[PDB]
Amino acid sequence: YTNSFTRGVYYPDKVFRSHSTQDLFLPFFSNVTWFHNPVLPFNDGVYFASTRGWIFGTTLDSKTQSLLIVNNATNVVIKVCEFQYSSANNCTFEYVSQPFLREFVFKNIDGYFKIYSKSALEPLVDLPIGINITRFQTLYYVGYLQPRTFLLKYNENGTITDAVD
Amino acid sequence: NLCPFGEVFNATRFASVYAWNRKRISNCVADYSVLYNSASFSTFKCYGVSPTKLNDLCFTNVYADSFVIRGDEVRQIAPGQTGNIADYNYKLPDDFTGCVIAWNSNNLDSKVGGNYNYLYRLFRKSNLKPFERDISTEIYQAGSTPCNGVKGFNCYFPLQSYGFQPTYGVGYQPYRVVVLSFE
Amino acid sequence: EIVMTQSPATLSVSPGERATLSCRASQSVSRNLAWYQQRPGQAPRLLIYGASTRATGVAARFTGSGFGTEFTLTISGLQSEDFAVYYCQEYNNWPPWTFGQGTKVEIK
Amino acid sequence: VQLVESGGGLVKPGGSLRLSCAASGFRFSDYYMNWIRQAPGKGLEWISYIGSGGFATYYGDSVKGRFTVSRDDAENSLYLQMNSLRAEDTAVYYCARGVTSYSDNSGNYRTDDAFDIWGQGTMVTVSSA
Ligand SMILES: *[C@@H]1O[C@H](CO)[C@@H](O[C@@H]2O[C@H](CO)[C@@H](O[C@@H]3O[C@H](CO)[C@@H](O)[C@H](O)[C@@H]3O)[C@H](O)[C@H]2NC(C)=O)[C@H](O)[C@H]1NC(C)=O
Repeated sequence: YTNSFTRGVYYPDKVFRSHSTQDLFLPFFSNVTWFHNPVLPFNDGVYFASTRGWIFGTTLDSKTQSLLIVNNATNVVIKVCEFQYSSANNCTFEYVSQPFLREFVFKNIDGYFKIYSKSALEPLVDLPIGINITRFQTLYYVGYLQPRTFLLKYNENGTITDAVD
Repeated sequence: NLCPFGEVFNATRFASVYAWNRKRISNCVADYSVLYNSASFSTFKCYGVSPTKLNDLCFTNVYADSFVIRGDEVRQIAPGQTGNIADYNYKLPDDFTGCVIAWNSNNLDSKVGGNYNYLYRLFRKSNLKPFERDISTEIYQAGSTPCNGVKGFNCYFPLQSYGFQPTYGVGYQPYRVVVLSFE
Repeated sequence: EIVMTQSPATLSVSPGERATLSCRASQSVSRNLAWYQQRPGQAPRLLIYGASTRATGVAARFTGSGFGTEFTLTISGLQSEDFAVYYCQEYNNWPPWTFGQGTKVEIK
Repeated sequence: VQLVESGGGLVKPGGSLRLSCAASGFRFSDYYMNWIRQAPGKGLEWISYIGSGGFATYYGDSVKGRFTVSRDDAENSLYLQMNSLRAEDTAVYYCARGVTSYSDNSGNYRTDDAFDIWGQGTMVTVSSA
């Protein structure tokens, strides 16, 4: 399906308190894809929302490394192995912490994989994954990020309140 | 979180050279000042990374290759060298980085009557590629005549034993080794 | 001579429950421990070696953890086959290796 | 991946017996091997150990001088020799095998010594009847 929105604003990849930013953002009234589990492309970033995990990668095979996020009832596990899962070889980075309307933004820039969750999506965590990411699958609404200039109104305690395309 | 150097330099028993162990180290805050400034290590010498500036650089992965070799024989754990260890058991590249400590251990390893548990290869066909252990112990035929896989004449078991005793000299005592590798 | 003691006497749990087992060492072995399951009338079988790695033919419902002196094994979702006796043995040296005294899991 | 044992039987006190187990399905000359034992209705006890090609023999506390272990790699066979037997060592001897090396997913070339695939039993009863 298709839908429109007004949201998708996160803190502009920088942790300053206070503005205009030329970053990867989600257009306000844009086409978002209402779904009811295909392998969607990643492009440069995705907006995810739903009312329990993700698998990222390029080929999603043992030829290349792939990102894997799973949420238990008590714990979240992030691993990047050469998943087939049927076989796990290599297994470089592993992250373990508390589990994650629930809306997420994923971007993979400069070898870092950044996550924002909840508008004003607070930064959840960024990960030094250091792999290429092109296509993805959900283990919901899916949008795609666009490199456009934004204006962000901070509200005397950070907390980006309003935004302007 | 300081990654476990104490689980590699203080392990209760080390692994013989022909099957040298290995451990990968990542996601830690490792200090090499504690390693460098200890009077126990009777050898510390390394390459492209001077020991003074070890902790001020960070790599992606750090490896640790540990074994036990003869005291005299430790001169071959270095690039460009050739002999028994460097040619059949543990061979280093030419552009090596990271470095190698080796402290005497005769109080720990050798026991009266002998300690046969440390073995080293002695016969092979072709020189080892760097960082390539082999465990297969198929009998080495010393010549053209085959022997149908029996230990005998012109056929030998390729693993022979050090057999340390505390009454040996420094030229034969056991010198535990560790060989850090950097990204 | 590293004396190993398990000392839950007789575990008594109904099927479908998540039970834990204890194996306490007198000294530090710190990565060298194994867990065996010995169904009555059968030969034993290796489950965990290295205190955390599973064997080849083992389901994911067996997990073990520990380091230094305290080691534990957790069994979640018991079936009928999984009522046996369980041992732990330490091998952080050459000479004699000691087997744990073994504990039994019954049906409640 | 198949350990089959034989030679178990009945012996009188003060006699001798020679157990053996033959293995197939792997390179036998690259693995540690060693003998476990179990008294009737008690916990397992460890008894012997052999290395990678002889010249590594070790032994238990209670069988220090009575048991000789040796292996013939070429025949894919293994032997345990028992001398000057007594009566309280009745048990069901197994012949285990140790995972010599376990190359984990990344590096970790760790050398373990746990008893992976075992054999069956060979009842050995010692009594004067
Ligand atoms: C585990 O998967 C990763 C892929 O993410 C592999 O790491 C990569 O290994 C290659 C081969 O050594 C390296 O990339 C390049 O090495 C050449 C050396 O000729 C160098 O000139 C290039 O500048 C580049 O570094 C690098 O170590 C690494 N690259 C990455 C991070 O993608 C690794 O090989 C896999 N492990 C296994 C099981 O083989």
